[PDB]
Amino acid sequence: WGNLGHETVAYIAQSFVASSTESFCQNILGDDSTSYLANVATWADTYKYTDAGEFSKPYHFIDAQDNPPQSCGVDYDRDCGSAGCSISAIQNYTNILLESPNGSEALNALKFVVHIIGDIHQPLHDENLEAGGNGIDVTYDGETTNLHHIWDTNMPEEAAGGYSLSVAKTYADLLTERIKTGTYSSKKDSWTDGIDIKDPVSTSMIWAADANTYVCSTVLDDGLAYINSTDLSGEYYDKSQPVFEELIAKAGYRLAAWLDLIASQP
Ligand SMILES: *[C@@H]1O[C@H](CO)[C@@H](O)[C@H](O)[C@H]1NC(C)=O
Ligand SMILES: [Zn+2]
Ligand SMILES: [Zn+2]
Ligand SMILES: [Zn+2]
Repeated sequence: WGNLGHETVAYIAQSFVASSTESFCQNILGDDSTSYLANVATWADTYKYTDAGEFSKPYHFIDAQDNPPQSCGVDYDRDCGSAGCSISAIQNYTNILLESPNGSEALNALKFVVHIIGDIHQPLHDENLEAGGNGIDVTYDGETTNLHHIWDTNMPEEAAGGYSLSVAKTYADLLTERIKTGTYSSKKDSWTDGIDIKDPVSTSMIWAADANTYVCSTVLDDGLAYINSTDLSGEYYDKSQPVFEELIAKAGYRLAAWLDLIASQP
């Protein structure tokens, strides 16, 4: 996701964590604001463009070697790769926070976890096709961009009505209410099924697999002919909105559950 997506995921999670989890995080981050997670939720996207953080670029995705829209699926060993991936990063950074939450590596670990749980839920961060769709040029609202970009940024920013922290907060609030009492409030009871703080690979793969099914059902189900030739800010946006909204909600909720586990220090 772009910044708005990551901040919305972070604010959602802030709404569901226990108060000891909040303190646990605020202490690591040195931030006692009511935006403590949101404020660090984009950091990994900065860090990967620095010389020192270049090595972390692959941690944003798992390039699923599947065949969408006909066939979707993710496999850790097949798809992660030689330089690591979202899944291996969640394992490594989760275990740092389980082993040394007060150590020097915990600050970046937590920043990573907040960001990457977000990324795992962007379906094109779980998809190899044309560099996760970065190679698929498309027209969005009369302007040229790419398919990955409109999922990261154009479409969420349109649905949220902007891109500022306060817009992310308002968006998070809307989605959090969907989880509590609205359209997600039944389904959400099963969004943490299979979660296991002692198996970060398996837990994060479930989330990645889940998000990846939407490559076939939604991202690409019209076919590349349509996608390459149609302005995607029309009916494509309308079809995609419920899906990216639910995924951002799942990301927030799952992030909170995972942070509550880490803070509980098993
Ligand atoms: C769509 O465009 C992508 C490149 O951006 C290309 O690889 C693909 O072959 C195109 N497919 C069709 C059906 O136009
Ligand atoms: Zn992202
Ligand atoms: Zn992206
Ligand atoms: Zn990212």
